[PDB]
Amino acid sequence: GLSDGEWQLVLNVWGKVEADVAGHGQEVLIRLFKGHPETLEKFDKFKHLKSEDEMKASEDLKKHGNTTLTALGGILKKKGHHEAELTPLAQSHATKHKIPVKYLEFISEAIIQVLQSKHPGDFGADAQGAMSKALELFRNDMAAKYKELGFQG
Ligand code: HEM
Repeated sequence: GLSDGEWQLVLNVWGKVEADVAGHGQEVLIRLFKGHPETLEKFDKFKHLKSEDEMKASEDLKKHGNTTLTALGGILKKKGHHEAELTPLAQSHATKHKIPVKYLEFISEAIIQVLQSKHPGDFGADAQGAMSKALELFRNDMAAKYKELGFQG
């Protein structure tokens, strides 16, 4: 929904995530949890984390971080042709995890925050702008799958 150009800035920055997915994945969930604490309530498994040093030590938070950026990297690589990889995610988060679309915006922002903190040198005006559109698209598609499953928020 981006230009080929934009898809290439997105894949280019995504390669840096791929050189360390668990580490980017843990900072994302931590950024998300310190930023919108209400998001931590959706995670039965992590509700016990009382502070960042506890979040930081959690081996399962870290694996979950891996799992989450791994699924987001398989969607991104599809450059927009992702219905098949999206669907499953829209189903689980929609019916089993009960995740509002609002929270998707929160994790989109955590994800940008983390690239900006980790790769300033390579996360310039252009890469920022392509990555935002790509997350915005992922969100709008997730929003629409929801709507069609008869969900909404
Ligand atoms: C970047 C967008 C996201 C992606 C790619 C993603 C991906 C995943 C994946 C791959 C799993 C494991 C399998 C499954 O249930 O489908 C999962 C589980 C889960 N997701 Fe996400 N997710 C995203 C955003 C969110 C957000 C924003 C929340 C809550 C605010 C959330 C809450 C959960 C929960 C509570 C689980 C179950 C974890 C467990 O206790 O084992 N997800 N997600």
